[PDB]
Amino acid sequence: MLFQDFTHLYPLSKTVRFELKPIGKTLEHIHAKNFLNQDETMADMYQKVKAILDDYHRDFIADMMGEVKLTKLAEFYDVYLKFRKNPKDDGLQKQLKDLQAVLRKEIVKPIGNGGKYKAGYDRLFGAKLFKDGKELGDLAKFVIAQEGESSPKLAHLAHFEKFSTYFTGFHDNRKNMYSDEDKHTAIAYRLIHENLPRFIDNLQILATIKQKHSALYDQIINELTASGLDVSLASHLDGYHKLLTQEGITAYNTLLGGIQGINELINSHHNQHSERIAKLRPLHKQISKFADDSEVCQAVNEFYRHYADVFAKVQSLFDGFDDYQKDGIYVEYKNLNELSKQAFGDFALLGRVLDGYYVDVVNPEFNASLEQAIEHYTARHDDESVQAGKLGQYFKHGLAGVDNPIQKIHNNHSTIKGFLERERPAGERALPKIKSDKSPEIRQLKELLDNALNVAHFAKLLTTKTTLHNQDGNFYGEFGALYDELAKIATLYNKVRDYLSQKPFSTEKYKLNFGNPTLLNGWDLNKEKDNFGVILQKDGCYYLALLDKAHKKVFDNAPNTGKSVYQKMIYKLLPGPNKMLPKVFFAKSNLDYYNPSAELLDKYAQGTHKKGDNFNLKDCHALIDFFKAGINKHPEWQHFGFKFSPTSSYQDLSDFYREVEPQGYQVKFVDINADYINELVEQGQLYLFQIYNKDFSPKAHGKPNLHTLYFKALFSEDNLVNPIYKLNGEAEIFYRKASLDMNETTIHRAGEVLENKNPDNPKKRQFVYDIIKDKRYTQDKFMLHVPITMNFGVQGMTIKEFNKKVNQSIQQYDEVNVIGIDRGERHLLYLTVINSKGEILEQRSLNDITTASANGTQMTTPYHKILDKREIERLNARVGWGEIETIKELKSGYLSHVVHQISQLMLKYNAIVVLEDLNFGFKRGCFKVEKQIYQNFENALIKKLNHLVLKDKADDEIGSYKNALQLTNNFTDLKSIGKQTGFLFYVPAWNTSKIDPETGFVDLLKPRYENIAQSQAFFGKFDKICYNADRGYFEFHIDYAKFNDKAKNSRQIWKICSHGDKRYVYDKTANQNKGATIGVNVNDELKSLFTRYHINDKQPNLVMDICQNNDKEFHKSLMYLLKTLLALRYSNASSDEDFILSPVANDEGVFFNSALADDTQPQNADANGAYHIALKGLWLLNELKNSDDLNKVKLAIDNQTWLNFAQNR
RNA sequence: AAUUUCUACUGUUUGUAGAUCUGAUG
Repeated sequence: MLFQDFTHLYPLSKTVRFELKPIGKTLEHIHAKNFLNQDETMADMYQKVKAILDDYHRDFIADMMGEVKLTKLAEFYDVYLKFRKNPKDDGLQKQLKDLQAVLRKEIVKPIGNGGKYKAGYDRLFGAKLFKDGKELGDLAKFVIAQEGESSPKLAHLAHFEKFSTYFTGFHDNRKNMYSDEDKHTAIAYRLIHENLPRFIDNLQILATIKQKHSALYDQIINELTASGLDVSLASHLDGYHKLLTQEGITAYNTLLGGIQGINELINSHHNQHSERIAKLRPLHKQISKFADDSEVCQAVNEFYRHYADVFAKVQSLFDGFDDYQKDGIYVEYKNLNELSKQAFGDFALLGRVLDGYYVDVVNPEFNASLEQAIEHYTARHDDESVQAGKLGQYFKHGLAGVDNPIQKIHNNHSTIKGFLERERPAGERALPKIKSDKSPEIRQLKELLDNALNVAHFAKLLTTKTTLHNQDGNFYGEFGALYDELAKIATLYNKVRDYLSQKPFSTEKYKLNFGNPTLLNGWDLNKEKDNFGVILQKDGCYYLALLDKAHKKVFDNAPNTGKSVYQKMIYKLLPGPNKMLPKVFFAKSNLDYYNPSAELLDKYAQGTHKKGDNFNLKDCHALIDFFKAGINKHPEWQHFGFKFSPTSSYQDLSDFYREVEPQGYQVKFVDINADYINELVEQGQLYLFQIYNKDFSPKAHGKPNLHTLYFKALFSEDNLVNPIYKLNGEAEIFYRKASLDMNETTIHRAGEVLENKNPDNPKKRQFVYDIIKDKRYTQDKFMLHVPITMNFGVQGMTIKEFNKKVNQSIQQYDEVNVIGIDRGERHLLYLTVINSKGEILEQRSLNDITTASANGTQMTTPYHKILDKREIERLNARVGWGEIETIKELKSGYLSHVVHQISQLMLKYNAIVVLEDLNFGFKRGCFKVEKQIYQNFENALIKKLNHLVLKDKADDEIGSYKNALQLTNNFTDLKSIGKQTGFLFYVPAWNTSKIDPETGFVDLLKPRYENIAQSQAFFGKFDKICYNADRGYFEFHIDYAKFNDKAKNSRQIWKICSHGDKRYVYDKTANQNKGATIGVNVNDELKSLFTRYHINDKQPNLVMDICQNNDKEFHKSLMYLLKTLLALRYSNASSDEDFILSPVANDEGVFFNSALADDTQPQNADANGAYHIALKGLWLLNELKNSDDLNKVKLAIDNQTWLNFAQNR
């Protein structure tokens, strides 16, 4: 009842796609006229015309450049040098970014408003690229493309004259090349941001004539290049617009690349013969399928082998890495963690080290902050090959982390460069096609390309997109041409990923236009002779009938009487009622019988927003009754059932256009005799298809498909009254040829017995008929992609409401329940439903999902046992690479079931679903569901609750297809998902997983041993450490005011006590190499090392007696036994057992063990991660209940506000 | 191991339960 008035709010369109079975002998008539082959060869020539148009774009780029005349190069020379203050970095980089913008305005200037090249362009719009003026190519590329009427060309361009609209999606991609914006696809990006910083960099190394000792030998470069390849194109700043074209850049890179070039001259005369000069970097040139097996075997025979790509250059360069200065070698912040994982330790060592030696210059005193911001993002990147830290306070002492780029290529070059022993099984035998096997001798080919991306990552640590002054130009000068060659492995490896991990079928379908350019662009109308397509009904099914070019006059005089007749749709429609009504406003005396000078001029200046800043009645009165009486005059919009409201009732012009939006769309059904229709389909005058999906079959008996329930709702008898759904124009009829053979796929024959895949079901069924795998792809079939529109006739909109409608409905409703969904470490997903008081209603894992209700039987499928079977499927080394996508295909398909489970949970409890915030709660551990996968779940949960209908519900209930729920905001804003989308809420997932859910206890202090000089000061901040002889456990009193990481919340005092058994988390060493989870017994181990190290513990208290012992293992193991106690979640080797045990007790005095017992409390450690998510949503409910003005309520959660709320509840 | 298409299937002897966009190189 919370979602009662949330039906029919905003309109959203969708596309419903079916098959088309050819009814009658119409497939033979289609094969007679050669429609399929015509559209097949046309979609074959589409690639060639696209390549011709790409060549035309290339020629247009080369003709457009050379007319720019940019004159800010000296100002960029002054401003850009000297690389603009990287310690300062704010206030001058902004003005440099403005200078880059005012420079890249000139690249898009000489065509827009310039008029040399005519701002409409006449050719980017694909309407008049074909058939204007009877020929257009006298100025255009056809004088190149003529070749005296070339036989491969011209004929291939003859098809795309009437069908010019195939390029309406292709021109959208080419429209981004000439963009003013700084998106990196543009032309002006690669000239001003790519090439221009590299041009000033390449010049300034060469402009050191008298700064270095190059005053003498500069001329002997210029005398040898006086024969050819003049350096004067590359030695002056004003000679940059010489090479704005593509033909200028290639002449420039011929000089720098060589073949004799300037790079080899300075290496032979100055380097080879203490100090070695740098090398210059070549500029960037400015603007596949891989289907056959012959291509990718010939591709990886020479495009990646030792002919083209050279790993001998990274060999000798990284062998002498120690000789170059490690001050000038730079490391970006993005690759700190990947550097620290591949070598020199763990994923968080260099983040610990860099912040460890930069936080000594900041002192948090006043505690708004203004110091913890500027210290963080600025100094975090050292940008040198680091000295591995001093760490003289004994922070995990180890050897150097700087000799590792030396050592990676020097790591037994047989092993680490494995291409040498993977060059023996090679060859290109004569082969058209082969089918992929699980393990042929191609596993060595993917492991050849496995080390390919590893070398690409080994050089990716020095990404360093600088633009920095003192960087080592000797190292980076060779590394600039080397890494840009080496960065094209990721594109090659992703394509052999796509080919070798293929399905046996193919999904390539070409659009059939039936010789008609405007086929199905509008439905049944006066203009049904243009669009050829009518819809028929035979009281069980819906038929798509297509006209013919010969006989377009069959349905003008059709028999209306008969038994068992086909109905025919009418579909009269007015498109754009606020747009088409001023398309009748412009008439001389056609509709303007009474054209007043008052009303016409008041429509011009005062037509926008109903008046020119006024709200009057009289001009709003004279406009409607002109339009109302104007509708009745012309015969086009006449005979419409326009039941208009009077002018006195409504004065808003938005209300008048709201009344003609439902009444503008009328669908009727007059019938036509069947034996008239059936007798002409066998002649060939009209084609009959049947719109067919699997629930239109006669054998079907289950619940119907979801999108079929929309298409059956298009032509219901309750769509005579005000329509909710709407049939849209511009449909399309695809055709998919046979991509599979019968004998190729494994089939199950007649009388064969089959075993059930799921571990629960043991039964076996006989199946007397044959079952063919991929029966859809065995035989070729048509398609039809019908677009529909829901809530047509409603005018409302998106987030302009500021979610006032959702928030107001929550406050008037009483006793709302909260739903929290979070990831699990041992569960796939976990759910917990919480009332307003804060107690669990139900808590159930999503490992097992039971919605499978065929006819009252429920089938529970284990998705955890399937993922166990998928994980061993990926374990096999000698196998293909495509089993990693089968798990991603499953997780994309598993979450589609989960979206159903939540939408039935929301209806049962009138609940609110609260998910984690991926923007600032994304820092998480390892999980069974990834982070890029979980965004697809959080996106598909929005698109479902846009138009939520329940299939089993009757049509009277709220939630059927008649009354569809509109629970979330419209998905036009798909990127910005912040803190609210309708009923969905988004809370930060930090500090939710490990909290004692009874008392709200989180470990705010972190016991970590760094130095024993201040480990004495750590234990001295404890209030009282004693031993309870009567109770039986130790007593670590604390006070969070004395420690650091100060917390504003309540309960600054605590009482850490010991227990019976704490199954310790995985902590292992090379020697410890074991099952790696060694469970500890803390309370007797605290009785240990006290009698061992000769310290009495009977005296209350014994907090200062810890501080007089410096055994170096007493203070170290007291950290190990306190890190066990303060960690709250515990995971053992037994995978079924995962739990939470808390040190601190309640007010009553019992401790929380999640295993014993489960009384309306979180069952395990995965339930607690979902219980504290829904507690964060309970606080967002308590803000709305405490909001007297709901306009600007901020639902954000501070970290101390949640801690103060969780433990004072 | 059957589907407009995806996922899990066997879920009355040519099928069952969810989900499903639309246009398109990284």
